Amino acid sequence: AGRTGRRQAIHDI
Amino acid sequence: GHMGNAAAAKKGSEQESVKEFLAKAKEEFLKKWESPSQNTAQLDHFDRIKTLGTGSFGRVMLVKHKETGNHYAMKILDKQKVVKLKQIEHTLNEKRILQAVNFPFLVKLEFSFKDNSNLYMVMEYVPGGEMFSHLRRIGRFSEPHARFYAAQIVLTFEYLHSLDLIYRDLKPENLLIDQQGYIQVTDFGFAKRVKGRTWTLCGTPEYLAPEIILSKGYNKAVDWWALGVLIYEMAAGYPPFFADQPIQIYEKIVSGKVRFPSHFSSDLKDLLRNLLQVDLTKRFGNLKNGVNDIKNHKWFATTDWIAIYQRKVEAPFIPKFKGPGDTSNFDDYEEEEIRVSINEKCGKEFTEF
Ligand SMILES: O=S(=O)(c1cccc2cnccc12)N1CCCNCC1
Repeated sequence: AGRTGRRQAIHDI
Repeated sequence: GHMGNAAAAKKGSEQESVKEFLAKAKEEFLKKWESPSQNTAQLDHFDRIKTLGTGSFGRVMLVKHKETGNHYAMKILDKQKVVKLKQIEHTLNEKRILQAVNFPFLVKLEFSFKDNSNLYMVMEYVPGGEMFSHLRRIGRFSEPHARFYAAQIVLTFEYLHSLDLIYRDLKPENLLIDQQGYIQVTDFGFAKRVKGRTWTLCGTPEYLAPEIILSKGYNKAVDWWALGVLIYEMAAGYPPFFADQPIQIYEKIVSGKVRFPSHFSSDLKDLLRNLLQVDLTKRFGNLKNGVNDIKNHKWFATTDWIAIYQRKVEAPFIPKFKGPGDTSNFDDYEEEEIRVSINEKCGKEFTEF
């Protein structure tokens, strides 16, 4: 199982 | 050897011609990098039509230029959100890099400007939608279909890395399909000019190289890791390190263990094991032979690199286009009116924009 929708970038950790 | 005399000489000459192309491309880039453009339009020049996609600092909207009637994609960033998220440097990177690069698979910036509340970047409208949508709809791409897109990314990274630019956010959400079925890379929000190492923890969890997660100083090889993730996801329909929460994703990435669908060819698995390589002394794209380890891999044996660059290869998929300004290939998003304050916000932080 995992993320199937659009994935947002991360700015830290 | 693997190549006969004729093939070896042709390949060698081809690789020397790449060096000649890249040297000229660097000269052109540096001229624009040292004398950037700014304030080439204003907000009331455009009619806002529809939101095409969203991000943390704002949105991208289809706009129509009032004077010419041409359509564009306008990225809007709220200055207050950019300062709070410590993205000032990254946003200045994005605009400066986009105005200076030139490559057939990189989206073209047409105008940029700012007001009291927002920053704006106006780009060519690419009507075919995100690769992400098409991939989720179909399930997976066949290997030749995935290879056609992968080849364009390989060439784009060869170009960018020659300019000391790292991209740092490869994923299907950031790859648009143009009217000819070719890729346009968008979203330069994490792109950076880096001569050697850089240290910022940024990117998208599923696509992060282990050295980013481990807080190491890292280099352009993070983009080649991300290419491995992209090729895997295009060919499988899901990425290689797949979990509901970022912490769980990170644990799988640093373990290095990758499992492959039974339908992956052995050539593909070999390429992916060499891109998704935790040991930087062994990762393709990071070795003495550079990008040629990728371009000359068996999985790319049928790829005519020049024909891809010239856009002369028949695309596997041509998006339906109902006319200028059609948005049918994009998903719907909640719309919010663009508010412009009477007072300038964050003026000193965005002087160079
Ligand atoms: O498709 S976008 O709206 C888009 C961005 C930049 C240029 C574009 C050009 N044409 C269409 C859509 C465009 N986009 C924004 C949301 C974040 N992921 C990247 C895609």
